[PDB]
Amino acid sequence: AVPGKVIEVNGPVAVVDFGGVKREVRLDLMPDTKPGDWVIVHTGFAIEKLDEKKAMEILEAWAEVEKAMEGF
Amino acid sequence: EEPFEAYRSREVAMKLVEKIREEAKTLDGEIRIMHVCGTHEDTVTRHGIRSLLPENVKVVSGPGCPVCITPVEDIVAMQLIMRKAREEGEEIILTTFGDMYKIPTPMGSFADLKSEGFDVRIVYGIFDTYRIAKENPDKTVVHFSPGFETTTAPAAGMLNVAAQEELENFKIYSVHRLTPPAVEVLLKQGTVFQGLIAPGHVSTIIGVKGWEYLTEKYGIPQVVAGFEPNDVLMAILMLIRMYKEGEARIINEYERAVKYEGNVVAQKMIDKFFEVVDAKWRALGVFPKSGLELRKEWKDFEIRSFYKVEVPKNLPDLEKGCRCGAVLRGLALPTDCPLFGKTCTPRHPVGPCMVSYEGTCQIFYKYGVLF
Ligand code: SF4
Repeated sequence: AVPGKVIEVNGPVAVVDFGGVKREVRLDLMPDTKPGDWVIVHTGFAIEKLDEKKAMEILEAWAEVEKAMEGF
Repeated sequence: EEPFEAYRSREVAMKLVEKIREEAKTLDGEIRIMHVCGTHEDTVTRHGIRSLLPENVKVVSGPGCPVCITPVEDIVAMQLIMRKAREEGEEIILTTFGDMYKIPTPMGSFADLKSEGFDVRIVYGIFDTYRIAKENPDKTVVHFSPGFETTTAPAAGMLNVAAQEELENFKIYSVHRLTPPAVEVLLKQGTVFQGLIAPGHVSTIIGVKGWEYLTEKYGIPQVVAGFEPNDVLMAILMLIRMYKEGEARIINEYERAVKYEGNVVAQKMIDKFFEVVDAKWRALGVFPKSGLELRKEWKDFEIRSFYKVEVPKNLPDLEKGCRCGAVLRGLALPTDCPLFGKTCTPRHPVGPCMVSYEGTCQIFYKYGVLF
């Protein structure tokens, strides 16, 4: 199970790049998918997005609260 | 470069393994952790995680293999429908996943159906079946559809598109299954585990919300986990701490891919076309409210709505000697099977657990586990 980068979006179909291999993926379960998005694909369908930016933000937010509650 | 490198760093895996060991030292007894996902078992066996773990920490493999548990009755039934269709002049194109294609039954497999002259095509997803239906209006195209929530969602989506366009030569033989109800049953029938590694991809669909009742009702700690070895190692570490601190909650270690609410679009699509029913689980028995069938309003999308066949009674779920039932229940590993690696191999398999891509037996064989 490898993630892919959306390089093309045309209606309910996207072109996803998995390590240099590009395949067409159905977007019915992730309608707001757009070029640049990183998605998890299962049996030809994108089932969820991967946002490292978001994840890093939540982490930093959490650290900031703990750092502040502890004394730094 | 794929985002989230930290989750696949070997150096991180080493620290996690070391951390797990420390926590285990101060563990009073033995902790038994179960997962119900073939992809998790693949990660675990491929990276030798069971070896890296303390003696008092065991990883049990549940029934996380949708093809393995597809009942024999349904496979044979699909075969009889293919024969009856031809006899009645209607020609059918049958699609199936690669492993289901070779799944054995006491009366033959879909591969045998092929060799007898039927159009049986191997596909990677329901969208393939769809195109095939498009390209062959003169033929009834049916996909033998097995799968847990992650595979049922794309089926639901495709059915939605077909119903809009009113495609009429696009059917499916529904043998979809639900995962949580199976965990509940295993819990009640004797499989002992103190913590659960909830399936990451299934959780993408049903969310953390879909697993919460198991914790509220049985007080068992859970961790929704991804599929990188660090995801699993992290989940194991977290389950140990919760077990030691006497906590009973669900932690979403796979936060980056799983929303608490899950995928609502997918959920509604599934609820629109499918309804929950009691269902059989090959080699395990009948699990209440664990299967999916098309609602009456959509009977026309189920191939069985068009052909009544009678499957011979008393077909055994497994060949004599196969312990796939014990393996699926987490009560035994493939190495605890006398046939494993001798009589039974991917090449000449005895049970479904060895044929399936997600099968624990195939996974053990593939990675040279001789144990
Ligand atoms: S090795 Fe074969 S025969 Fe033993 S349980 Fe696994 S599939 Fe069944």
